[PDB]
Amino acid sequence: NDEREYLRHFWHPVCTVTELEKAHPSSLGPLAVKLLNEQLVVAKLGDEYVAMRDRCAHRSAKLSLGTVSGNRLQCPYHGWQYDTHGACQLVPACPNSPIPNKAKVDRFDCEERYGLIWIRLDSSFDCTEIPYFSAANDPRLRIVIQEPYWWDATAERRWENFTDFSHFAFIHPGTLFDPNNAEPPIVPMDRFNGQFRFVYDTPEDMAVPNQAPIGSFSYTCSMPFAINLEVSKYSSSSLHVLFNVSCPVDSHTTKNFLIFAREQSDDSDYLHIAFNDLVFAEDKPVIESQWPKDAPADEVSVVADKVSIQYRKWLRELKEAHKEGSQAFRSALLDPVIESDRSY
Amino acid sequence: NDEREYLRHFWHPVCTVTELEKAHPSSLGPLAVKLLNEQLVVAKLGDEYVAMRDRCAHRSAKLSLGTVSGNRLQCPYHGWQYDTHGACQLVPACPNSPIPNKAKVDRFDCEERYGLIWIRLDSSFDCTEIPYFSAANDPRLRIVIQEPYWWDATAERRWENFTDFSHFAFIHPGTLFDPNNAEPPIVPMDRFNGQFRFVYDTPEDMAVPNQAPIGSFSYTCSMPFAINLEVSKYSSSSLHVLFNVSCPVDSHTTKNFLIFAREQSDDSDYLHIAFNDLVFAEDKPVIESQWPKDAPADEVSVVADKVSIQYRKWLRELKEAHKEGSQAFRSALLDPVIESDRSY
Amino acid sequence: NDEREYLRHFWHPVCTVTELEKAHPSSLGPLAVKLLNEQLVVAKLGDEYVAMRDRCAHRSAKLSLGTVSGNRLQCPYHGWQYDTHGACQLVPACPNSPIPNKAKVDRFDCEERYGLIWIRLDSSFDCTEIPYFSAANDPRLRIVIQEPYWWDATAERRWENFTDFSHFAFIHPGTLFDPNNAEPPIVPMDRFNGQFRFVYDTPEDMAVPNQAPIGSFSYTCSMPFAINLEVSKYSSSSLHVLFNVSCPVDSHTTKNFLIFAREQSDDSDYLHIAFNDLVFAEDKPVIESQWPKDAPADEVSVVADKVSIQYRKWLRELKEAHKEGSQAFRSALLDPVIESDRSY
Amino acid sequence: NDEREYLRHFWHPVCTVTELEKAHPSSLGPLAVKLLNEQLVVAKLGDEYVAMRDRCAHRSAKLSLGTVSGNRLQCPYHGWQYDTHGACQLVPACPNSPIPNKAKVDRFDCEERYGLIWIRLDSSFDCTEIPYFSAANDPRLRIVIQEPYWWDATAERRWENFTDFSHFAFIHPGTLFDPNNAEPPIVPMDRFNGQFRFVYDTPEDMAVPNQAPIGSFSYTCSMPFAINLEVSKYSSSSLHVLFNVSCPVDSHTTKNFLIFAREQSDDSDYLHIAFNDLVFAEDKPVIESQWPKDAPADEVSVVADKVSIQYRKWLRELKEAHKEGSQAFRSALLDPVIESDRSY
Amino acid sequence: NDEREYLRHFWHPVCTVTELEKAHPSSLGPLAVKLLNEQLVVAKLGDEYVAMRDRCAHRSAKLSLGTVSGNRLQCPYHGWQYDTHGACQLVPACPNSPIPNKAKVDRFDCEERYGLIWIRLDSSFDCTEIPYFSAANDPRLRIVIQEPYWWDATAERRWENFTDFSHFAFIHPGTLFDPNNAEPPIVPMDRFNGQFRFVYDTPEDMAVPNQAPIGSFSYTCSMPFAINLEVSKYSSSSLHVLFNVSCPVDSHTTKNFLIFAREQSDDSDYLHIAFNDLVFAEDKPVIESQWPKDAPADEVSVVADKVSIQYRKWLRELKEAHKEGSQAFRSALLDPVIESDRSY
Ligand SMILES: Cn1c(=O)c2c(ncn2C)n(C)c1=O
Ligand SMILES: Cn1c(=O)c2c(ncn2C)n(C)c1=O
Ligand SMILES: Cn1c(=O)c2c(ncn2C)n(C)c1=O
Ligand SMILES: Cn1c(=O)c2c(ncn2C)n(C)c1=O
Ligand SMILES: Cn1c(=O)c2c(ncn2C)n(C)c1=O
Ligand code: FES
Ligand code: FES
Ligand code: FES
Ligand code: FES
Ligand code: FES
Ligand SMILES: [Co+2]
Ligand SMILES: [Co+2]
Ligand SMILES: [Co+2]
Ligand SMILES: [Co+2]
Ligand SMILES: [Co+2]
Repeated sequence: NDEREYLRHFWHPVCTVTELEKAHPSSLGPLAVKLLNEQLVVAKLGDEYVAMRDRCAHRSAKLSLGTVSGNRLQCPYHGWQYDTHGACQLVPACPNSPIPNKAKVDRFDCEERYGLIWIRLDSSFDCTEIPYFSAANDPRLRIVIQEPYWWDATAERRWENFTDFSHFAFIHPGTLFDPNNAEPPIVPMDRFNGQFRFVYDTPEDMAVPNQAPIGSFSYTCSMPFAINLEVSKYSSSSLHVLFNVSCPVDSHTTKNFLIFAREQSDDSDYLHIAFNDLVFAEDKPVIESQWPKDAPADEVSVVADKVSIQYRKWLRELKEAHKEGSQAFRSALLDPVIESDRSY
Repeated sequence: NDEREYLRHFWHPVCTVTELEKAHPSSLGPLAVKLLNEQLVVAKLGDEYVAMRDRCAHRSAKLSLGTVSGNRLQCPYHGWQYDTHGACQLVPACPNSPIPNKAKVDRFDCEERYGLIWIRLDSSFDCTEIPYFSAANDPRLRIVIQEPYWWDATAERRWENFTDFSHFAFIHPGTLFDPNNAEPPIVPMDRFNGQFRFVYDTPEDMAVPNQAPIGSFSYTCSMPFAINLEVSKYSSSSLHVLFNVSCPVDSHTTKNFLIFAREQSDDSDYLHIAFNDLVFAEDKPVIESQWPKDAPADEVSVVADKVSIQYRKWLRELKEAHKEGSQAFRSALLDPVIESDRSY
Repeated sequence: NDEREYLRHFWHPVCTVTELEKAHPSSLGPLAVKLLNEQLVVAKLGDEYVAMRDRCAHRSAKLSLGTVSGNRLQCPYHGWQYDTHGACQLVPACPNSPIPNKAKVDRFDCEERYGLIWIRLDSSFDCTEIPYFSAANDPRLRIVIQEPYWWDATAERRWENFTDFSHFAFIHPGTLFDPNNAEPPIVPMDRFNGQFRFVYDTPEDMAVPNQAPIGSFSYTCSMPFAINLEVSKYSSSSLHVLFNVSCPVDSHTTKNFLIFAREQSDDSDYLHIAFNDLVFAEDKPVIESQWPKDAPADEVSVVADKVSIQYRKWLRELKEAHKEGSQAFRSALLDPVIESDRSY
Repeated sequence: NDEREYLRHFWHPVCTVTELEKAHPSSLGPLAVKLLNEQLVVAKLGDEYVAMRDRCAHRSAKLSLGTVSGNRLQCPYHGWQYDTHGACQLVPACPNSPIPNKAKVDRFDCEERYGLIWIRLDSSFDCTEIPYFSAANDPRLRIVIQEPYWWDATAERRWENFTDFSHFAFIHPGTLFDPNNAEPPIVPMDRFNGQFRFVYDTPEDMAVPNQAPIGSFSYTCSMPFAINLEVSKYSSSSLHVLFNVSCPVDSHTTKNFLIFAREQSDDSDYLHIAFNDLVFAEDKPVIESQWPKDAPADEVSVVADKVSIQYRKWLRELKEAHKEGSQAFRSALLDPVIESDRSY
Repeated sequence: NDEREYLRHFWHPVCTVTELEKAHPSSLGPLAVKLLNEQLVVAKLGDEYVAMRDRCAHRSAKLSLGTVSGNRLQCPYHGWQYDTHGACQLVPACPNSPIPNKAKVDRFDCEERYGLIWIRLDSSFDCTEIPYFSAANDPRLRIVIQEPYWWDATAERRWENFTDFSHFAFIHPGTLFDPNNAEPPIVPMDRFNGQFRFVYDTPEDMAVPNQAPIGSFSYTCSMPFAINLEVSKYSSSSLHVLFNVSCPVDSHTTKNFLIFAREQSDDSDYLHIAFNDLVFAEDKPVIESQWPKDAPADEVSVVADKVSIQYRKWLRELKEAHKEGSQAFRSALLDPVIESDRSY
């Protein structure tokens, strides 16, 4: 509904590069993806990742059932070929005739970063960037891109689940927190460069596995849905970074991505993947049970919900500012609001 | 919604006690149930059966995914603990802060009777009672509670199917009626104490199994959806009672309950259970086929439809009286209307 | 619904005679079918195929769960018996009482032809006929009725797929066309007696199987959805006829019928059936991908789309004429419009 | 085991012609079949149906995964081509070299008759013929070949089930016999030309469907597993022929064939197919329950079992005679033994 | 069993390191594997990969259902702890008593190499080594370990399929060879250091995909089941290495491993993985059809089968030498037999 239009102005991940390469035996795509209820197709056309509407201009077949040919995407039905700008450049049935002026499909800003493919549906405000991942190009850290995981929950509810200090004791007792560490601190939160920044020192000496990323937590949250969590672990005295971002596929579904990086990397990737998967399996049934899918005004917050409250407040401001136009939105997103004592 | 609001004032069964005990290994619940399209949770807190909306006040997680701890139902997400009145009495994240006054969920009338759990969503008219089961506390009779059975049919259509004299010869020829006995009598019907009361002396000497409850039929039907049928059986000269009641789960679904009692009880419970299941299997495809799900005004009645006609008329009066308020509803439900020669 | 009302005036196939005879052990039906989102029942009563709304006038049970009893269709619930005109002639519960005037269900035109059962929902314009199959009662030809095939695509899109000259090279390269023969001719198209008639000499010497019906193509397309394609095959110098017609089951679905006839018939029926199934398997994914299901005004045509363009034009004229009434519709359907040199 | 060797000398059906044509899109086969635990392949090579062992001489691949090429069967692995005599005639890898003398596979006598494909594994005694079907080439009769049906029972037990007069009342009460007609007559049985011949006049006026083939029964049973039953029906005064034969696939499995012919043929084939399928569904669970699969010496016969007793006696004689050689076997099979008063 | 005993003297791969790390959340195992019908367990104890019989000495529980605890493998039933030598070092029920001398399980050679785990069941001849992979520690090459693929075919038949020059034209026509290139050369074969070495210049200019490893083929085949194929590709003038090895799981099954390395590595791993999977899908049905599973003496060879013929000859020599003992086996395996012009 109208509520969601403002989200079209952000970059969202739609697939891993691995998913694109696996989709078709050519390794070039095409791959069908869905973002904010739009049916799109991604393909590697020459040196560029390209996103188009997954709908041929001729007779509305899905281009995602087609083939990459040179630097073009060829429709399966009558072979029309589309260039990187979504323009048809070949109509095989009519090689001599002029190509109709309207023989084109919409294309969208599309970039690879961190091993994911990102799409921005509306670029007209031109003030948003791909989220920040702190571990990129840090040679001290081994990076693992997990396979995406799908939840029957919204990106807003997923974000709040990831940053929620209060649930660890109840949803993750064997795994992330002691069940008796249920009272979290109230942390200062800064807005800077379109990111929420805040720091949380979790309890020490908790009976949790050594591969649990538990320690001093530094969050950099690129609004609206990306979370970069840098952990200085207590047990190993080493850096562990979690980068989690949700693709808002439609009104009730998320395709979620986790990339994690670690300084101590002589151990098995699957030690960590299995642990992450366990954490997600603990969250999933409870988060999918939340109803209605979008948080209504009747939910009852407590002081420990500060992160959730401030998140909802900023999202509300972004939605209102989007209605006022590009300049208002840019200010709402990028104006600093500092409440900690840190330098910037 | 509007057409069904009056049904919120009655007691409806939502599960058997056995279902509640089996739902969770604690034997205390919780169990998710649905009544009139409302999502509810049932649990046993101490000596009390409780029913609440299945939605935590904090972040809307389902309490039915939580845990009973003595006299509390604990939400699975952040561990809020609700007492028997639906009030949160512990917020683990803020154990010293005052609990918000809004931290409460709607609590509904919930009572065990006859081995079923009954819920009344609205008690404001204070004039409805749990349906009458004649065999309760008759020490002459052995009582068996069947597992519930789900039909893709409404409670009104199920009620009419149960009391329909004309269909026996076509739906139950091997089983309840001779295929020749298609013409039923037109019987007097009395309203008394919120019940329809009527008697039907079925045909004798029909080629049906001895466990068929066929004989003199005395109906006591607690409006809107319960039927107590006392059979003085021809074949065994002994009493057999069928108590059938439909939970209106939503606009197209019923969860149905059968409790039956018998005076001759030296035989197997499963002789009777299998017979009841055969009868229901004969009804099910035809009743599920009726469309639209609610009887529309264009259905064509004949004189043999008296029970159906009178039932529809009383339901319409109750709907209309509910709009006029508590006193009008009490009169529509509880005023006597006597057609027969009996006194009550 | 509103856009589709004009389609109710045509004869559409709903099942094969084989399907009707297999539906029930009596071989007389009843069989439930769906046409233009209407739920219907088909049965053979005496010598007549009948079609009625699949909904008893009494309590709305499905007559398709009932039984043919001589010259009657009997409802399963209370045994009301309907004659070939849809009128109830027996109410078993009240066999002496007058039958209500309202005890009737809607009866529709229903006729067997070519081994299919055809239904016309609206006969008020009295100007449509069952489509033309040229091989009927041609003793030189062996006729095979294939089993129906269901597609998640509309009847309009299926028709255009069948008559589309341009896609053969991309969808059927191994099978019907050389992949290099992508440029089709622009052929004259005649409207005559409610049929599109046109001829297409396909390319010779293509590397296609001997059982591929490739040759001189003569189309007689009974509007709106039936195609009679007479092929004078290059490879065998013999006649092969394809008759394809789509049942518009609802807004997203077709039940499609293929009947084929051949002059050289000493070979296996299954050589041809397997080839037809291969062609259909090649088309199915691409046609089911077209979205939205109904072609929007934004589709971009090229000159090679003449058949599709002219088809859409005639359908629009018929939809417009239907709003103006019976004589306007008759004119739009049956007036001749001749482009070619041929004489009719 | 050794018990079964004698069965290799008879013709057995292995598939319908329809199954062969459907197996491969060429309609020529190949089709894998199994007979007396031998893995065979059938193909149409030119004008001939050919059966070979399903095992290439080169590297033991299954020829049934190959292709018919001209009048040869081509192995899928390295393309060796086998002629109608099982001889390899092309080794693609070594076109100039002589083909090895041992490059051949066993072939077996293979013929089409009545729309089935028949194989005789051992032709060395040269005294057996394909079973007799009385309706072949009788233009008064419409013939229907049913799809094969598979049972977990032996061909001997299937034969005895088909000719058993005593079970109709218990396995087929609604369907073939009145439940009170349980006492059958003791009929004379003749051996003539390798066939058991006997006649049985079933009870009249039984409450069975009109499509039930009930009447005067004349059996011609080509030993060991084929039954030709000619029924002069009581209800319709018309001829109905049932031809049933079992393929002994292995020690515990049969692939069974039914062909039926009828003089009154204006009705639906599927009336009869559905009835036959119902009969088979009534027999199947009981016959599959018989254990051990081969009848042991401890079974207890009664006088009503005459047909079964005489069948087992003749099979025993054939098994013993096979051990004594070709002349003894020919006499055991073809010597007449007459006990009725009929002409031959 | 008897025929296969000699295979116990070689190193066979049983799982990838990835499979071991994924088996249990600890990433240390245990993992159940099967080799030559032996049930084994693999675990990482400290720095060592260990393999034991998967059967506790106490009450025969599977150790693969247990847990790694530091330098011990702990049985799930009564917690006996086994050291890297298969000796029990803790009996929790009797922690003071002497541990029985019989409280030990069989321990087998187990080593990681190339990302696979290798087991040698019998080390008594002390003359076999883990197979040679030429790309190991070649920094010019990117290495990809595929997931294992399981075939219902033996290791011998899989080896012959991989090195078979003749089948490419029939099994892989679109994919590896022109269908016309059916005649292979007869190449010299050298035995050196327990390897078969031979070179094959495949045909140039074939219509095969660019990612097809087609070019100059140099085989180094570590007996009995590992093949190292170095391809100097015609199409890219670059090195591509295929390392394929079969685990003989039991008498009918192989778990197969492919590792591939490539010099031009800027392209997608999944271009190559998809192509390898296509090749394997083309081979699988034909190789699984070969019967009996072990090649019998009756198979008929042609001159083009030189590689297969020489392979079977060497395997027979090794089986014969094994019966004569350690020094005979060492000689048969490691003595050089040079046919070519090359120098080693
Ligand atoms: C929210 N969240 C996670 O989701 C998570 C985690 N470690 C692993 N995961 C997967 N930590 C520490 C965490 O806070
Ligand atoms: C409606 N109804 C039943 O549903 C029924 C029954 N006996 C068993 N059942 C289950 N009888 C007598 C009956 O009238
Ligand atoms: C559209 N179409 C078909 O669908 C078809 C065909 N031959 C078989 N089929 C099934 N031909 C020639 C054809 O043009
Ligand atoms: C054994 N048998 C049948 O199996 C059968 C049948 N009619 C149909 N079937 C199928 N009859 C009359 C019969 O005797
Ligand atoms: C046997 N074989 C293969 O199995 C193969 C291959 N390339 C990929 N695969 C998988 N080549 C060239 C090959 O000869
Ligand atoms: S629908 Fe894409 S080319 Fe025609
Ligand atoms: S949602 Fe229930 S405690 Fe938070
Ligand atoms: S619903 Fe059809 S007879 Fe009653
Ligand atoms: S296995 Fe048949 S040709 Fe080689
Ligand atoms: S069976 Fe292993 S410790 Fe007992
Ligand atoms: Co969580
Ligand atoms: Co009923
Ligand atoms: Co097509
Ligand atoms: Co039988
Ligand atoms: Co191969």
